[PDB]
Amino acid sequence: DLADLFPGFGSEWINTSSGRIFARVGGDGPPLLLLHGFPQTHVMWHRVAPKLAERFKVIVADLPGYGWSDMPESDEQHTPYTKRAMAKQLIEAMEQLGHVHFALAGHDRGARVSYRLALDSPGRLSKLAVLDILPTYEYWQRMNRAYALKIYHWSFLAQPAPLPENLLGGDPDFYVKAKLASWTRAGDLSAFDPRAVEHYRIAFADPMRRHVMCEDYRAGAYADFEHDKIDVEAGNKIPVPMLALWGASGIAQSAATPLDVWRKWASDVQGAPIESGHFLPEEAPDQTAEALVRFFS
Amino acid sequence: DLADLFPGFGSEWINTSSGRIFARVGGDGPPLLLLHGFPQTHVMWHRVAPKLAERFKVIVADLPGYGWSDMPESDEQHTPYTKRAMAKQLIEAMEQLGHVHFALAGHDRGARVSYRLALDSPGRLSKLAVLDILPTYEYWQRMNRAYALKIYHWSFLAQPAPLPENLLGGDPDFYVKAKLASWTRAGDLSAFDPRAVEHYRIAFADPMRRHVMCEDYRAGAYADFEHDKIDVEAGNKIPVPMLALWGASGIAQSAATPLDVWRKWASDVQGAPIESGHFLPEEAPDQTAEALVRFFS
Repeated sequence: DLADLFPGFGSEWINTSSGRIFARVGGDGPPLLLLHGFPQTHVMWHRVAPKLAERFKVIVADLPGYGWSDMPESDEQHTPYTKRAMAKQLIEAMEQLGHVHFALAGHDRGARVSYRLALDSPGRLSKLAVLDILPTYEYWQRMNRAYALKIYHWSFLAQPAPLPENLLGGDPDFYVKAKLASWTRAGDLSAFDPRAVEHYRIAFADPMRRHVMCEDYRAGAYADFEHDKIDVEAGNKIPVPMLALWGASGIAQSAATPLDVWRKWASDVQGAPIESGHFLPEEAPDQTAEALVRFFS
Repeated sequence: DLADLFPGFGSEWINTSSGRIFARVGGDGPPLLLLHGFPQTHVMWHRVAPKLAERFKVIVADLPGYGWSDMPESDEQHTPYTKRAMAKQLIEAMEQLGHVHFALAGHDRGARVSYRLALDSPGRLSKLAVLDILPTYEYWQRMNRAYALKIYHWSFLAQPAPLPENLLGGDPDFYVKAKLASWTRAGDLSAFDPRAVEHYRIAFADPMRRHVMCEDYRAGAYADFEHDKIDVEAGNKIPVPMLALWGASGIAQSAATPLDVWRKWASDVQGAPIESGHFLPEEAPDQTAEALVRFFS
């Protein structure tokens, strides 16, 4: 079966109006919500969450539609898998636990939920950390030949259904393992705990979960972009103190200098590179956990 | 099984130093070479070639690596599937037939071979017609969010092997049929002869054929782009009289105004939209054949 990678952490099924959020919960102290991205689940935090649980109440959540969270039915505008909708759902989930003001760190898609949360509902966040992303608007505005080859999956997974679903279903194991490996510094799976890979692979083997991931990327090409575009053309900046962390060999540093971009989006931003590919908490767990503890405390 | 869609045409296997080129040959008069694109074969010309064969010797050729033409071995730079190499191979094939000066019409990938032929060896062409393309450099230069989504397959099929090969293997029948239908005005397969669709489906069923198509798009992302860049920078223009046809709902018209672009690339170019999606000779065979006859006469 699937391994428990958070020894001592509790498990919670949090009801919301859009379905249940699964989370592991551990620690004590100020609340800290950790959000994963694609093609992973909450267990990507398993190397950094124990160190964070020494100082914080750490809630490690599967995104709406991911992992063991429920999958709301999507619609023609991919509404439940827009980051605006996901942020609202997670705000609800945290309200169910009594957390109306919390710290938040996200990676990949979860970092896109995080900064959208901070634009829409800044009063909910004490501090924000985003790992190896630039805003969705910035990726699309920088989509030239070199970047279109590098993050082809942004345009491939956003193709109308069922085109990417039908291609992904012939050999799902190949695709999830290809994405994990190709975005690491070494280019293989050595940075990952093999028990964590099994979580990712099992989640990706469900065709409904794969459809959700495509809906996430469809939202990323359309409504998420439009939502971002409104803010940046209006000069709306994130007022929450924030940390932008990126991998020297990761995705965000390709096609832009991350700190200069985030300073356009956030009034109070600090940044640091980490020698790592895209998967900061697994490739560089110690370095990531130390940056996060220092920033949040 | 596979129908003969060219009543009265002979079937020739033309030997070159890179492998055999398969061609249907009919008519008499000045030689006219017709080149197909992706994901099709020579049979895409089956509704227009008989009307052209009333006034020309019409040679309907499978591109190197496509259809029934031989598949040369590729290499690290995808050399045999660069449009420069494909043009040299087709010049060799025409020489085997005694044709050193000929008319040329190409569609999709075949139109890219054609305009590269016109730039490299303009002395070989009397007149050139390209159907529903802009130069490869122009597509990559106009790469933005909108175009990345519309021609996602330019970045997807160019990913390093075996990523697109594996995914296309997930459902090849769906993918070739999805590509045919989605680029038509109607949005389904009703514009195609079902017997022609069988030709495209059978060719796409061969994994080695699908690999060649990926090598073509890899060339399109790298060497083909660099070859085009040299010409723009040196200001090299096509000196051959050219006709540019495009679909009102086709690919070229979304990127930019196609005649305006081609005038930057050609000193003598006429142009016209056809009421059509991407597949002009099948969606609009009368308008396409009429425009080609008038131009080539």
